[PDB]
Amino acid sequence: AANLSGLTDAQAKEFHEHWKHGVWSWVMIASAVHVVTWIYQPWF
Amino acid sequence: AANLSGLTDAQAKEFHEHWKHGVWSWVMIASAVHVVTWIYQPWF
Amino acid sequence: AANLSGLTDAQAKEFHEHWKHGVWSWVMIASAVHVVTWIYQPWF
Amino acid sequence: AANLSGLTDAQAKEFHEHWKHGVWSWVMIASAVHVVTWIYQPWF
Amino acid sequence: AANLSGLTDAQAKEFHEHWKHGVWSWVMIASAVHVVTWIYQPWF
Amino acid sequence: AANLSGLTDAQAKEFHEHWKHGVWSWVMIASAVHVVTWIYQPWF
Amino acid sequence: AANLSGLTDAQAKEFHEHWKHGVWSWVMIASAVHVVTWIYQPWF
Amino acid sequence: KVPVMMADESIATINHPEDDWKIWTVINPATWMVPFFGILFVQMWLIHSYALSLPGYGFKDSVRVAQPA
Amino acid sequence: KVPVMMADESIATINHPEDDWKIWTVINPATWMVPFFGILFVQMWLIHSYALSLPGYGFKDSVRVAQPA
Amino acid sequence: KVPVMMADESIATINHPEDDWKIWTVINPATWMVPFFGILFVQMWLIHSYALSLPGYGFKDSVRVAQPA
Amino acid sequence: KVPVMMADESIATINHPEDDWKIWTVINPATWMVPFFGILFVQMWLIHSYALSLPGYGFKDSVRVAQPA
Amino acid sequence: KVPVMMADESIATINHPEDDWKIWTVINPATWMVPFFGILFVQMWLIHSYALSLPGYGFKDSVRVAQPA
Amino acid sequence: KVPVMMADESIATINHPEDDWKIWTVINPATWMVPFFGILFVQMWLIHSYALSLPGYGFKDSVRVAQPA
Amino acid sequence: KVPVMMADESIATINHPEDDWKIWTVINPATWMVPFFGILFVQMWLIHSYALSLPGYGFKDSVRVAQPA
Ligand code: BCL
Ligand code: BCL
Ligand code: BCL
Ligand SMILES: COC(C)(C)CCC(=O)/C(C)=C/C=C/C(C)=C/C=C/C(C)=C/C=C/C=C(C)/C=C/C=C(C)/C=C/c1ccc(C)c(C)c1C
Ligand SMILES: COC(C)(C)CCC(=O)/C(C)=C/C=C/C(C)=C/C=C/C(C)=C/C=C/C=C(C)/C=C/C=C(C)/C=C/c1ccc(C)c(C)c1C
Ligand SMILES: COC(C)(C)CCC(=O)/C(C)=C/C=C/C(C)=C/C=C/C(C)=C/C=C/C=C(C)/C=C/C=C(C)/C=C/c1ccc(C)c(C)c1C
Ligand SMILES: COC(C)(C)CCC(=O)/C(C)=C/C=C/C(C)=C/C=C/C(C)=C/C=C/C=C(C)/C=C/C=C(C)/C=C/c1ccc(C)c(C)c1C
Ligand SMILES: COC(C)(C)CCC(=O)/C(C)=C/C=C/C(C)=C/C=C/C(C)=C/C=C/C=C(C)/C=C/C=C(C)/C=C/c1ccc(C)c(C)c1C
Ligand SMILES: COC(C)(C)CCC(=O)/C(C)=C/C=C/C(C)=C/C=C/C(C)=C/C=C/C=C(C)/C=C/C=C(C)/C=C/c1ccc(C)c(C)c1C
Ligand SMILES: COC(C)(C)CCC(=O)/C(C)=C/C=C/C(C)=C/C=C/C(C)=C/C=C/C=C(C)/C=C/C=C(C)/C=C/c1ccc(C)c(C)c1C
Ligand SMILES: COC(C)(C)CCC(=O)/C(C)=C/C=C/C(C)=C/C=C/C(C)=C/C=C/C=C(C)/C=C/C=C(C)\C=C\c1ccc(C)c(C)c1C
Ligand SMILES: COC(C)(C)CCC(=O)/C(C)=C/C=C/C(C)=C/C=C/C(C)=C/C=C/C=C(C)/C=C/C=C(C)\C=C\c1ccc(C)c(C)c1C
Ligand SMILES: COC(C)(C)CCC(=O)/C(C)=C/C=C/C(C)=C/C=C/C(C)=C/C=C/C=C(C)/C=C/C=C(C)\C=C\c1ccc(C)c(C)c1C
Repeated sequence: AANLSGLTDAQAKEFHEHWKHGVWSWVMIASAVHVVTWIYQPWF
Repeated sequence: AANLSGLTDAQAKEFHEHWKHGVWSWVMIASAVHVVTWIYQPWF
Repeated sequence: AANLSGLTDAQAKEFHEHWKHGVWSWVMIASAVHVVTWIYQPWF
Repeated sequence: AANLSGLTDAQAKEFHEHWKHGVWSWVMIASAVHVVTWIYQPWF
Repeated sequence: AANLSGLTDAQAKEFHEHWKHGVWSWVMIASAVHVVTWIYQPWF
Repeated sequence: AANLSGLTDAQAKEFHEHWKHGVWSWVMIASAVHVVTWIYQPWF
Repeated sequence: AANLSGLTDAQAKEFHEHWKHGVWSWVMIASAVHVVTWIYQPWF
Repeated sequence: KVPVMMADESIATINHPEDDWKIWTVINPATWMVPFFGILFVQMWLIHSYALSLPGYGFKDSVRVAQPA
Repeated sequence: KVPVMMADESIATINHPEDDWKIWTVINPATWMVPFFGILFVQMWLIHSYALSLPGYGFKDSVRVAQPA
Repeated sequence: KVPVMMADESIATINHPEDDWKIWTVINPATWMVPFFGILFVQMWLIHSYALSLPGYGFKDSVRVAQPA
Repeated sequence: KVPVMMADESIATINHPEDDWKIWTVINPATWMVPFFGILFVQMWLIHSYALSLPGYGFKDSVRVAQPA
Repeated sequence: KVPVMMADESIATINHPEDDWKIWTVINPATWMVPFFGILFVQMWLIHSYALSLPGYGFKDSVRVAQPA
Repeated sequence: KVPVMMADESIATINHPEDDWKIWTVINPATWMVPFFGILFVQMWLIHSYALSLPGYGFKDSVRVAQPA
Repeated sequence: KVPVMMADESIATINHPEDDWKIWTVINPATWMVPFFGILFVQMWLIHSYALSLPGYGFKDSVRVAQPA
């Protein structure tokens, strides 16, 4: 009903699918690099 | 009556519900992490 | 008469009421914290 | 004649009155504080 | 269907061709300079 | 012919007169202060 | 065909002429100053 | 609550904990609140620099302790 | 109050403590005042860096004192 | 999940892990999200400065080790 | 005053102390002047960092002097 | 490629290396990409500060070596 | 003056000291020139930090000299 | 020149030294290029800080040499 962003609910849900893809890709790659860094040196 | 933000009073109240949710979530998580940090080391 | 901010004089006065509230709240809380800090340590 | 700022000449002159007030207030208060600081310590 | 950027799908694909050109040029030049720097000094 | 800045050629020339005034005032005052600073200490 | 910048191809080419002038002037002056600096001190 | 305010004139009463939500009649959150989140991020970074500089916090003295890999 | 101002011409009288509220006829608070709050946040951070650097304030010398957990 | 929130009034239930996607009804990603990516870049730079300052990470002590060219 | 200016062409005379107010025909103060005030705030912070670093000014050497509480 | 994603619901498949170009349906490059180039410039400056601080790189120890003028 | 320029094609001649004023057909000074003045302010601050750091300039060694009050 | 590019599809050929000027069909120089000049100013300041820190350049060791006034 005239959302503040100017996006419809359908647009918002589709975008959120793409955003979740980006977030999870970033999280998984960061987790891999963290495991590798910890193997190299634990930092605690 | 043509609010400066361009939001109606109803829009403003609904948004404030969401904003209070965000604020309180942030406050509670920060409080938990503070309790844990203080247990680890009090800093005074 | 077509003010530069796009606000009417009535809007400007109402907003200034709210702004003065904010300013004075900030000033009074800062004054309290200053008194407490000075009691703890005067810094001159 | 369609000034670049979108202000008329009359608007510009009225604003400049207000701006000169601000500038001179700032200058005079700064001068007072400078005199006081110099009395305390000249810095040259 | 009224994309959020205001670009059509065809505009988006054409731009992406240009963007990939830029990205790959930057990557290849950086790779060359890295090889030269490593030859000069390996940094590990 | 619909210039990119939205200024006509006449507006552009008039503004450039004002801009040259500003530039030259700044240059001349800076030159004076530089001469005074060099007299005080040459810095090379 | 409704370029993304809002410039026509002719506007783009004319602007690029001006931009190339700016770029080359900057490059040539920088080269002169570099030659002078190297004469003064080579930095390698 | 209605706190006393330094040359308020009392046509508009404030009573604010209840009259929050009204800031959003001035601040449009579609244009702000990502900037405000950036402010919060800056605050986060600064308080972290400070806390990590305090003795015992963070990992400046604990890089190799135990359970290595 | 009406202070003397350096080449004012006196058609418009200023009298300002009363003629505040009039700044909001130039400054639209819907577009500003989150930026102004960001300025206030920067001021807050800078005065805090300064004060915390002063001897005795903050927690640089008090990390482990008493009542631990 | 529905967490308890400090003076919520319960006409609008939150339940948020499911009611994400709804932030994009306030935040237009065409105007944000490059700014948010800039925030992420700043975070990246700051965490890297910190980590590279920790002993053993990065290349401050390893510039010439072996396999040279 | 009319100062000599480096390749002015003299159709438009400047005479500026009188022809201030005319800058506001280019600079719209509703869009600027909060940014200009931010510039002034940055100037304020920088001159204060400098002055407080000078010996005797500020509170770096005076934290506990007298009249305590 | 289609990677597994943490509470995706599978009406829209991603397959992204092929479905790049689609970011430009959200990010208008006429308004961004000069800001993104500024981000890249900041990255360039930071990685250069770091690399130039590493021993042997840059010109901190080589200002006068040979072939002078 | 007409300087030689690296792959100019000569339909548009430049001759620029005369063809200044033409930059203002691209740069609208109502939207810029307060930002440009901010750039000039940053330049001013940086050159001042540098100059004040040079020996003899500024007030780092002259805080109490003579004619006190 | 046409360089090989990593998953280009060849409907649009690039040939770019000739097909510059085409960036200005995406980048509007009336809105950019003062920001780009600000980027260039930042680059200028950073390279100057670096160069002035190198031994022999600038005025850190030459404040009083000769020909004084
Ligand atoms: C180094 C020795 C002294 C010192 C010497 C000086 C000297 C010397 C001066 C100041 C001035 C100022 N000092 Mg100091 N000061 C010191 C320590 C402090 C401490 C502190 C935590 O210890 C504080 C809070 C301050 C605070 C301040 C500011 C109120 C003021 C600059 C404001 C300004 O220019 O706004 C610029 C205006 C703006 C950014 C826009 C408007 C913003 C708001 C509205 C400003 C409100 C207050 C202001 C005074 C109003 C001016 C009227 C105009 C109509 C806006 N000082 C040390 C101890 N201080 C300077 C000054 O200008 O005083 C006027 C000045 O000349
Ligand atoms: C290192 C030895 C000296 C020193 C050496 C120099 C030298 C050398 C120079 C200056 C110049 C300046 N110095 Mg210094 N200066 C020192 C210490 C100080 C101290 C201080 C707290 O001690 C202050 C307040 C200043 C202040 C200033 C500025 C007024 C001025 C730069 C303004 C400018 O470029 O605006 C740029 C313009 C803008 C950002 C836009 C307009 C902003 C407003 C309107 C400016 C108003 C004032 C200005 C003079 C007006 C110019 C006219 C134009 C029409 C705008 N100096 C030390 C002690 N100073 C420089 C200068 O340019 O003087 C003109 C200069 O050349
Ligand atoms: C380290 C040893 C030397 C040193 C070595 C060098 C070297 C090496 C170089 C410079 C260059 C520059 N030096 Mg230095 N320089 C030193 C000390 C100084 C001092 C000082 C206070 O002592 C000053 C004021 C300067 C000033 C300058 C600038 C004028 C110039 C960079 C401008 C630029 O790139 O704009 C970039 C353009 C913009 C940001 C946009 C336009 C802005 C305005 C219009 C620029 C006007 C002036 C400019 C020359 C015009 C170029 C033409 C184009 C059409 C815009 N140098 C020390 C002593 N200097 C560099 C240069 O590029 O010269 C051209 C360069 O190569
Ligand atoms: C600093 O450290 C110290 C100080 C030293 C130490 C302290 C320290 O470390 C701290 C405090 C750290 C704090 C960190 C925090 C809070 C991090 C928060 C991170 C978040 C929220 C990340 C979100 C990422 C989100 C991401 C990647 C999203 C990406 C989305 C993408 C690409 C979508 C594209 C797409 C692609 C195609 C198509 C067709 C479409 C439509 C889209 C949209
Ligand atoms: C620096 O330290 C030093 C200097 C070293 C030491 C000093 C120091 O430390 C200092 C001085 C610290 C000062 C700190 C201060 C003043 C902090 C102020 C904090 C505030 C005001 C936080 C507000 C948070 C607010 C929050 C999280 C709000 C979140 C809202 C959210 C997510 C809503 C989404 C949503 C979701 C879904 C839907 C559908 C909708 C519509 C919305 C809106
Ligand atoms: C850095 O330190 C050094 C360098 C180390 C040392 C030097 C140093 O320290 C210096 C120099 C310090 C200088 C400090 C200065 C000049 C400070 C100026 C402060 C000002 C002007 C504050 C204004 C605050 C104003 C405030 C809070 C206003 C708040 C308003 C609010 C919330 C209204 C909401 C609302 C709510 C509901 C509704 C319905 C509506 C409509 C509204 C509007
Ligand atoms: C950094 O230091 C170093 C680096 C360590 C040392 C070097 C250093 O120090 C240097 C170089 C310093 C250089 C300083 C310079 C150049 C300063 C220039 C200052 C200027 C131009 C100030 C202008 C102020 C202008 C002011 C206050 C104007 C205020 C106007 C106001 C409030 C109008 C409201 C209103 C009110 C009511 C109504 C109804 C209306 C309509 C209006 C408009
Ligand atoms: C900091 O270091 C530390 C902290 C010390 C150490 C840590 C450190 O290092 C770190 C963490 C680094 C992290 C780095 C990362 C994440 C880098 C990400 C880089 C990316 C995404 C680059 C994208 C480039 C993209 C590029 C060049 C694209 C260029 C496109 C161009 C020109 C198109 C024009 C055109 C031309 C003509 C025409 C006709 C058209 C239409 C167009 C569009
Ligand atoms: C940092 O230093 C190191 C790093 C330590 C050392 C290195 C260093 O130092 C370096 C590299 C320095 C480089 C410096 C450079 C490149 C400087 C470039 C300066 C320029 C381009 C200045 C232009 C000024 C232009 C000016 C003042 C123009 C003012 C115009 C004005 C007021 C018009 C008003 C008006 C008034 C009335 C009316 C009615 C109208 C219509 C108008 C428009
Ligand atoms: C930092 O250093 C370290 C970190 C210490 C060391 C590392 C370091 O150093 C590094 C990494 C440096 C990297 C540097 C790089 C990448 C530089 C890239 C530079 C570029 C792309 C410059 C472009 C300039 C472009 C220019 C001047 C263009 C000017 C155009 C102008 C005036 C047109 C006007 C006009 C005039 C009249 C009319 C009528 C019209 C229409 C126009 C348009
Ligand atoms: C917009 O949202 C964002 C910014 C985007 C983010 C979200 C956000 O804003 C959040 C989360 C906000 C949280 C806000 C809070 C927690 C706000 C808390 C406010 C409080 C606690 C105010 C207290 C005021 C007290 C007063 C005023 C006392 C006066 C006392 C005297 C004694 C007054 C004296 C006095 C009075 C009059 C006269 C005439 C005189 C002479 C005197 C002495
Ligand atoms: C928008 O997107 C961007 C920004 C552009 C980027 C993407 C982005 O946003 C991403 C990736 C986001 C990830 C978000 C996550 C991971 C969010 C996670 C949120 C969580 C975990 C919230 C938890 C809340 C817990 C509560 C609230 C507990 C309360 C407990 C008590 C005990 C409450 C007590 C209490 C309650 C009421 C009263 C009255 C009283 C007195 C008390 C004490
Ligand atoms: C827009 O353009 C700009 C920004 C303006 C500039 C240009 C730009 O963007 C450029 C140049 C971009 C280059 C991008 C690249 C190079 C992007 C590369 C992306 C990659 C490599 C993604 C990889 C993702 C991997 C995943 C997701 C793996 C998951 C694995 C598990 C095991 C997942 C586990 C899991 C899953 C589900 C559940 C439920 C659970 C429990 C688990 C554990």
